[PDB]
Amino acid sequence: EAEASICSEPKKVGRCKGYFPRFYFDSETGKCTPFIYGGCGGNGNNFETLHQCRAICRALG
Amino acid sequence: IVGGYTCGANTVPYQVSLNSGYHFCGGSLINSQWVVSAAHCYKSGIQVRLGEDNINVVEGNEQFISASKSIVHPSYNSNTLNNDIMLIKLKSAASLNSRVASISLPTSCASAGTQCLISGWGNTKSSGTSYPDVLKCLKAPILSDSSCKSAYPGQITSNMFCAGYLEGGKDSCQGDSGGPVVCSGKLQGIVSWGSGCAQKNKPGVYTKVCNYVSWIKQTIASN
Repeated sequence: EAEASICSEPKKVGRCKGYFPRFYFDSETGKCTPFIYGGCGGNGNNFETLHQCRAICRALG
Repeated sequence: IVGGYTCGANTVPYQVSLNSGYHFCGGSLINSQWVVSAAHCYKSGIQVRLGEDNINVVEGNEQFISASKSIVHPSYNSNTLNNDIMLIKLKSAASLNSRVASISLPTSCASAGTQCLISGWGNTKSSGTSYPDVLKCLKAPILSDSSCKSAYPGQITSNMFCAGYLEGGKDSCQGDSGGPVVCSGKLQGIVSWGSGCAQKNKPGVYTKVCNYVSWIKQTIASN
């Protein structure tokens, strides 16, 4: 079964300048990856834990 | 803070750290029991850390105080970031000393060209991961409303101002949100947003504190 479309969305820090540790699926490296989210205007490719990211988007690389 | 300098221990005694098991936003002490921050920094069970320099090392002179109330502006809009301001009441009044002190609120709005001090523990680079241990500082001028709107078409409200440098290289960044912009000894701005950090023609955008002084006074008076 094909994965959700969110796995294809880009990393989006957004405009806000908070420090919110999150995870996103990097479609270039093919792995769930930590990033610092700003706190507003994010997309669906934005998870609170590594497992939550991996459950939606499994490693390809 | 990108392109700034090490403030020096406790040289910005109104600067606080908001902590949720880690530093996530800054804030400003405006009286012994109240802190001003950004609405997008709202969390439950916030611990306010006062008198900090090195956020990663226990010095012994810090004060940790739990938030008892956190109140965002009733007109805050998370999509446009209009009214990006929040008040945090401390469970107990902070002990005031040379390391923990309140910053005054303005009676009038500051003018373009005024040099201000912006501070925080945010990213010190415009990409990657370059987070400081100690508090960073930046001197930056308020930019004209016209240049702010040109930099961010259709995004600047009457409750925002730009400050910084159109050439890039010097700005606030992720981790600085909620922190102070102080001009002539008055809290004129709150670190809010921008397109990235320290990018050409993309200066930092700040909540216009002079527009909220009356709301602050009444909120304190009713809580």
